[PDB]
Amino acid sequence: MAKVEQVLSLEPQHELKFRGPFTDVVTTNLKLGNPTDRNVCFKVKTTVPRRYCVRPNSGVIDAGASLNVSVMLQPFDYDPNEKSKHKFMVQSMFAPPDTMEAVWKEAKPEDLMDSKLRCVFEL
Amino acid sequence: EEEFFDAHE
Ligand SMILES: [Zn+2]
Ligand SMILES: [Zn+2]
Ligand SMILES: [Zn+2]
Repeated sequence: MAKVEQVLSLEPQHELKFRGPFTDVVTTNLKLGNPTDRNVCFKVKTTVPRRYCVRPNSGVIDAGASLNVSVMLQPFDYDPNEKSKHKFMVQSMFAPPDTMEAVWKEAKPEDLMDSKLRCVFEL
Repeated sequence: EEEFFDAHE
């Protein structure tokens, strides 16, 4: 089974950029838009869970609405010469009527819509 | 390959 195109709109679309210094937390924004007539459930995933704090990391976007997801890069030891293998992904699914975690649990993979972003470190 | 995990809060 093939996966369906992403329903949400993403800003940025492909790239999450983090500019140093990395002494303090570096927050970058990921705006998710729901331009549809139905509420859309979303979950944020990443290849480096312990390096970030994502607020919110999941939830529901109302119809015709937009959410600012704060991707927070925790302070670390930056090596300019190392390439950030860090990636993110937004999974989405249509919220069933009159409705959570029980929904995600029984969601088959083609029911999920994926969008991947790559993390870029500068300075 | 590069497995994705649920992001932490
Ligand atoms: Zn945090
Ligand atoms: Zn946190
Ligand atoms: Zn985890």
